[PDB]
Amino acid sequence: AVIAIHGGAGAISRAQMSLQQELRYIEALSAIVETGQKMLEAGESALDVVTEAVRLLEECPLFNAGIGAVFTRDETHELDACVMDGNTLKAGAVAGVSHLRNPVLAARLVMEQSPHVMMIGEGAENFAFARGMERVSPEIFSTSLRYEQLLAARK
Amino acid sequence: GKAVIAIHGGAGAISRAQMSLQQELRYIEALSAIVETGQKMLEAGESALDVVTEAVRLLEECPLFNAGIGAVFTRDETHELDACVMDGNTLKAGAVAGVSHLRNPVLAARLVMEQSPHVMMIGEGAENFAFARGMERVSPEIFSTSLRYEQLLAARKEG
Amino acid sequence: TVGAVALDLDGNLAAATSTGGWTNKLPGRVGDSPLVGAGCYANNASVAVSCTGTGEVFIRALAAYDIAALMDYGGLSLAEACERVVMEKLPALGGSGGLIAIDHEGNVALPFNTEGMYRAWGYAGDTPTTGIYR
Amino acid sequence: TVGAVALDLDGNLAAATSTGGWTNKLPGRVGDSPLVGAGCYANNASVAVSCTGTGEVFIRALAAYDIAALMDYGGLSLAEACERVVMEKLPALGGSGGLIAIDHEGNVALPFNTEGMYRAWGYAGDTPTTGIYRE
Ligand SMILES: [Cl-]
Ligand SMILES: [Cl-]
Ligand SMILES: [Cl-]
Ligand code: NA
Ligand code: NA
Ligand code: NA
Repeated sequence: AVIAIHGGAGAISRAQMSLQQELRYIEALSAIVETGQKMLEAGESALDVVTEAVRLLEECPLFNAGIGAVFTRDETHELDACVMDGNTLKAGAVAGVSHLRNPVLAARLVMEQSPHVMMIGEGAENFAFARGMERVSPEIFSTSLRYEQLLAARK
Repeated sequence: GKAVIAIHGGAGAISRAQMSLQQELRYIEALSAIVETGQKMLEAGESALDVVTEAVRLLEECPLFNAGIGAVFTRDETHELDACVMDGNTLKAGAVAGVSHLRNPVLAARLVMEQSPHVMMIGEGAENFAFARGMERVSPEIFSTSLRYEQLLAARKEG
Repeated sequence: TVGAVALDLDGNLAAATSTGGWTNKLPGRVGDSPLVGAGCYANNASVAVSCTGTGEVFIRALAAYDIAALMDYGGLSLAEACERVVMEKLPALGGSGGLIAIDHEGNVALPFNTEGMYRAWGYAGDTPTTGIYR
Repeated sequence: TVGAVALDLDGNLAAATSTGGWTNKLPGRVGDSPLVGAGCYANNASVAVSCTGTGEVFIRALAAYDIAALMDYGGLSLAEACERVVMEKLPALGGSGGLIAIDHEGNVALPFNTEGMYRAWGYAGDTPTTGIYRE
């Protein structure tokens, strides 16, 4: 049994980033992969392990998912997620959601509690709310780091 | 190989017991007219991309088929339309999902392909992209047919 | 759902698919039609595919791409790949429907596992073939 | 873009992908993350994959499923399939990024063609490995 996680690929340079900066990511990746390992060691399902790892990567403001989402042009957040179960080949996905704290739990909800793979926008949100998922303000995702990166990217 | 086109108008529980020949020929005539348009374009040297775009545009226009005009009704007695197009030459694609204010989703899908760095756009974002590139805004009512409204009513209870 | 696939005189393949989804659908549900590799795929190296059927299964099966990958990597003919996906793999996952496909050699297939599929095809400069039933 | 893949003690594979998209994104644009076979795929019989990179290229190349099909139909190993997709096919379409994959035999791969990819893996009852930059 084994887990692998990622928090995104791209133009990470060393000349820009300090070691303390780098260690925050290393420590964050460490804690999440370790949580996953311990769940697998305890006999939790692959589905529950990838759901929890991605939920933790969402909660972590260092990673561009859930809390710490990048800003759109209009300075809000639009989040997307997918989950697939290799056992059943079932999958669930949401795209363009702003009012769900944890898109991967919404995606899992589409998988388990709908005959659909994919829901978008307010249909996805209302679907989740009708099953007791909390409505949040997209303000909860906003971070100074990602705002600063929006202003930088505009240049 | 010889230039060739295929089209479909959807797969489902269609049985001979359900239709007259005259009712069948309405569907046959529509498919024939659209495939003939594609064949003539291929024979004149037009691109496979331009042929499938026009064929699907005609299938959208045709009220007999569940795309564009003649779209099935949602629970909420409106219309939500989706389309994709892919070019096997460049492997570019374009796609729109969940649009209600575009007459011809395949043309909006083709706009995403050709006039954006993205493959997929949804809902109002897809619509506004299409409007900013000069595509016309329409009422979703334009898609509504008695035939499909009756199917909506037979499929549910009233209350 | 509607679609078209074509091969042109320059040897290019293309595919397009368009839908209004399904009667009484709740808002914001997305099937296979707008999804590359599910309801629509084209590659000059293999095949152009446009699907119609249970959207959830055609997505889970990557029906359109699976045809291409069976031909390109698996070396299956168009006929064999269509048989495999439409008559074996999709029904095994609870999916009913079909697809239209043209390969880079101008072979044509219109497989479906349902009672009918509104369909037509023709070679440039030839009389078209139309069908509904099996 | 963040993601996870896992093989449990029962031999189940699972994959999950989640994203905020990209900085300065126009409204209603969708990349590979929420799209089965593009940004996320799992099958007990082949692989679990989660992707991260230039969405339009991961969609056009069906990156996640392409790993499974190259292995299943092309007879490629996980390592060979990952090299083919990430280091050849994605750049051929102008596409940057990476992915994480586990096959049904417990092979793990974290290919990327970029300067970095935040990543980690570990087998159950082993020390985890983490990385940011290349080799
Ligand atoms: Cl890079
Ligand atoms: Cl230090
Ligand atoms: Cl490193
Ligand atoms: Na986060
Ligand atoms: Na809102
Ligand atoms: Na129509």
